[PDB]
Parts: sequence; structure tokens; C-alpha cells
Amino acid sequence: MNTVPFTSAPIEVTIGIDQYSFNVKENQPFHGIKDIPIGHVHVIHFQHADNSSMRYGYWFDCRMGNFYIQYDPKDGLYKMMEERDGAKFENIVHNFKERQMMVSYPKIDEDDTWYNLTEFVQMDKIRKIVRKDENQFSYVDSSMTTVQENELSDPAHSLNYTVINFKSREAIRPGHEMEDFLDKSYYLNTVMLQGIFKNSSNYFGELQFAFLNAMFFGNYGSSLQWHAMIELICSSATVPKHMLDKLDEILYYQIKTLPEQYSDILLNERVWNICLYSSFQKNSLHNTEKIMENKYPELL
Amino acid sequence: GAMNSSNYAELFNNDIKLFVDDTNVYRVTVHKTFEGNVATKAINGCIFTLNPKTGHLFLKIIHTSVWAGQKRLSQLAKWKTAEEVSALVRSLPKEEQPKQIIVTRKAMLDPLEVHMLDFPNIAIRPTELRLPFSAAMSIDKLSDVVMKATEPQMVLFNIYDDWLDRISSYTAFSRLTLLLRALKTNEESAKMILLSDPTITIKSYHLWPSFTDEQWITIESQMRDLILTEYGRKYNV
Ligand SMILES: O=C(NCCn1ccnc1)c1cccc(F)c1
Ligand SMILES: O=C(NCCn1ccnc1)c1cccc(F)c1
Ligand SMILES: O=C(NCCn1ccnc1)c1cccc(F)c1
Ligand SMILES: O=C(NCCn1ccnc1)c1cccc(F)c1
Repeated sequence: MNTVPFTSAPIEVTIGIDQYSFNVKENQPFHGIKDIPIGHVHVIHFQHADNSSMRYGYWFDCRMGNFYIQYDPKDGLYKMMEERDGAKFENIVHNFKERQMMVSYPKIDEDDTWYNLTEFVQMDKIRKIVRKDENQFSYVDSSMTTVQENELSDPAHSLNYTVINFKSREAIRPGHEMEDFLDKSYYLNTVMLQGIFKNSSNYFGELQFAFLNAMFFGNYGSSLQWHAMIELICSSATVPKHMLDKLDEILYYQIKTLPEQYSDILLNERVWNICLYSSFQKNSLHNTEKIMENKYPELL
Repeated sequence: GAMNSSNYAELFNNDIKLFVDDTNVYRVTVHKTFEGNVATKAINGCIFTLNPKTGHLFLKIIHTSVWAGQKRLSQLAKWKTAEEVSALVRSLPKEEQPKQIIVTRKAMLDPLEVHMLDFPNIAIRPTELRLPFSAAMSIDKLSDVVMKATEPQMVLFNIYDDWLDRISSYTAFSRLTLLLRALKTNEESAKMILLSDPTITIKSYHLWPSFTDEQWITIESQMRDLILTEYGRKYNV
């Protein structure tokens, strides 16, 4: 069980750690989060009380280093940091715990939600898509744009999701125009899974990463990416049977976790109605279709 | 964006463009089988690809053999159309290739866009106009070459005959659309109007009769009468 220590909390803020959140008042004696499960990536995220604009946060894996949060009064945000002095960091964390100034990551023993949402998300792969290579953790916020948006503008502060475009030469083999546009199996299996991602684990990883960014920060480019990766699978007639079974579980847990009041913005009626009711895979997503129909029958 | 009444004179500027109409590509007769079920029998069709500035018509005849052994023929017909238009463009010298292709039905947009991915600078556009190009098969010489074809074939026409010697392309397109609208609303009456007078003939190298300027005014007026009329006999006004 690992710990993320805070220097202090100078400004009132709603802090989020994975799917949990709590409020810290301005200058409230608070020194961090303890009991963080080892073995998973995690995200610690922030919404200031005075400006609900700009949710922002940090993806991290406590196995890769000792991270602490320091509020910067010049840039006006809580920043994640690395302390290379292990001896000093361990001394600080112990001092904070003895003073009962750390909130406990509040995982229910029965509860596999976070595992199920992050099963194939990898930190080194996350760093490959956000190239601030000097840090072991990755910053994301509500405003960051994707390369697809950039085609239509700061390349360093962007999410380079894998580009998917159904009306592109990459997607469409010369002489197979109708075949490849109406059945995207070639693009899914040869171009993306065998030529870009390498395996389905990586495909699921970027799909899970795009959803979580869409959900925790309202990143439009992440929402677009999540919907595009679902649609590419559902629009393929030929999909490995284990991939379909796993996609159904992945989407089930994403829909289960989605805040009910954000569905209007985070769910795209066309993609979901096509995927569940028209596509090749309309009969292959039983768990996802059942929860969608019982939780969001209006969208459909 | 979409072509409409507001941007109508853009058709007659000097940027090369083509209209593509696919409504006569897949044509069938519906009939009863010996068992009393219903079946279709395909007949020859055509793609209507028209330069509205010059009158040049690229009439690609679609022979029924292209449907043999295929499924979902109405969907295939749109993709076949896009394949043939893309082949036509690639066959033209660069300086003759269109800058825009306007499709008369929105269901042609994705098939044509995908077939033309190699031509990113050619705009594929829909239209809000309800153009009467389906009536092209009411032009006797066009219908004749389509129905006589025994293999795939492209035939070139000028749908304006020699009108551009005397009128502008705006006026020629307006006359064409009026004639085709009339043939579409009441084919018999329209054709009676056009051929009633046996002294006005159709030249061998033309589609329409050799009307004088004055006779075209009379003709056009009679076609307007017909379209409003039938618009009466239809809505009872
Ligand atoms: O350099 C740090 N400054 C803030 C820590 N701090 C708060 C009270 N005394 C020291 C830092 C390094 C390791 C762990 C950590 F919590 C923070
Ligand atoms: O949770 C504790 N501190 C973390 C601060 N915090 C901020 C928001 N909710 C909790 C804690 C609990 C009771 C007494 C106490 F001294 C510390
Ligand atoms: O494999 C991923 N993207 C494919 C492109 N890529 C990136 C690095 N090497 C290839 C990927 C991205 C984000 C999270 C994740 F779990 C996996
Ligand atoms: O619903 C969203 N866009 C479609 C409607 N919209 C709103 C603003 N521009 C278009 C949406 C916006 C921001 C983040 C997100 F994940 C989804």
C-alpha cells in the first residue's frame, strides 16, 4: 500500500483519487492519501472551488517512484513531484501517518471496479502518448486537444491518441472500397491490431485510457477516441471471439461507473445505437446492452 | 457545402464541375412467379454525369450482367456508380478533371468520397435542389442506346445540342431542367408538345428538335403550362 504526501493544501479544492473524491477546505491541515493499492495505475485529480473550469490531474504508478503533490502559487495549481531521496520521503510519509493527516484510499474488499476499468492501461504506453519524458507521471486536463483536432495547436501539450479515420487511405484498400467501408475487419485486424497496437491488450488499454480521460476531465478528444475505438470493433464482421467477450466486460464497467448526470455529454447516441442495434456485433455485447437498456433507455 | 437556390449561378462559372445522378443505374420490373411469388428482373441502366456549363454528358451504360450473382443490389448500385465516376475522372487529363462533383442524392456522398480518396482536392457536394435528371430515360435517343447495349459502354452526348451558339449556359440549363421536369410530370403530354409539329425535326447528331428562338419560347411556355396544369390535376386546384 503506497502513499501520495501533500506539502499542504493552500486553496480549497475537490480532490479525486481514481473513482473517489473528497473536499479539502482552504488551509485545511491535510497531508495526502495513503493505502493506495499497488499493482494498478492511478489518477489523482483536482477541481478548484473557485474555478470549476479546468479539471486537471496526474496518471501515476507508485511502483515507478515516490510522488508528492506541491501547490505552486505562481502557476496556480497542485503539481505532482518526484523526491529521489527515498530515506527522506519515507521519513516524511511516516511523520504524516503518525499525525493522522492522510485520507485512506477507500477500497471496498468486494470491489473490482478500478481493476476492471484499468485492466490493460500501461504507464510506459501512457508516457509514449504524452511525451514529457522527464517525468514518470503524466499530466492531463479538460482542454488538451488531440492530433485529429490539430489537423483542423501546441504539439507538446496534447494527447496523441492513435488516429482512426474511416474515410482514409489507411482504412480503405484500393479496389476494396465498398468492402472495406462497410466491413472494417481489414482496418481493425491488419492495420490497427497487427500493424500499430501489436495485440488487443494494447487496443483495450488505449480504449480504457480514452474513456477515463473523457470521464474524469471531460476531454472531448478522449470521448471521440473512445467512441471511435468501439465503433471500429462493432463495424467489423470478423473479430476474435475473445476480443468481443472482453469488450463487453470493458464497456459494461464503463457504463456502470459513468455518472448518471453526465451521460447526455459522455454518450454519443449514434455510435451506441449503431453498435448495439445495427452493427455486425449487435448480438455480441449482452452485458453492455443489458446495462445500457436499464440505465439509459432514453439515449436509445 | 450543399448546392441550393442561393448559390445557383456557381454552376456556370469556370471551375469544372459535374452533376452525378444515380437514379437510373439499377432498374427493375417487378412481376409474379409461376408459384405466385414476386420477383424482379433487372434491365439496363445508366449513370447520368453532366457538365452543366458545357452540356457534355458522359452516359455510362450499366448492363444487367453487372448484377449477376450479386446481393443487396440497391446498395451495390451506389458503389458501382462511385467506381465508374472515379474511373471517368482518372481517365480525363488533369486539366479536364472536375474541381467539384455534385451528387443529386445524398446516399451517393460516402460511396463517392471513399472512391475519390486519391483526389483530396475534388469537393464532393450534395444539393438541396430536386433536379429532374431521372427523366433522362424519357429522351428517346438516350433510352435507345441504353436498351440496345449488350455490354458495358460509355457514350458521349451534348445534352444542349447547339443551344450554346445562341444562349448562355445558365439559360440552357434552365431550358433543360424545364424540359426534364415536364417529361417527369407527364411524359405523354411533354412529348406531344415537343413533336406535335412534323416540320420541326431532330437532327441526326441532336437529341431535341431544331426549334427557332421563337418556337423555343412557345415550347417553354407550353411546358410551364403543363407543369402547373398537372400540378392542378394532381392537387385539384
Ligand atoms: O520536497 C517535498 N516537499 C513537501 C514535503 N514536506 C511537507 C512538510 N515537510 C516536508 C516532498 C518530498 C517528499 C515527500 C513529500 F511529501 C514532499
Ligand atoms: O481524514 C482525515 N484527514 C484527512 C483530511 N480530510 C479532508 C477531507 N476529509 C478528510 C482525518 C480524519 C479525521 C480527523 C483528522 F485529523 C484527520
Ligand atoms: O498501445 C497503446 N497505444 C498504441 C500506440 N502506441 C503507444 C505506445 N506504443 C504504441 C496504448 C496507449 C495508451 C494506453 C495503453 F494502455 C496502450
Ligand atoms: O458532448 C460533447 N460534445 C458534443 C456536444 N458538444 C458540446 C460542445 N461542443 C459539442 C462533449 C463535450 C466535451 C467533452 C465531452 F466528452 C463531450
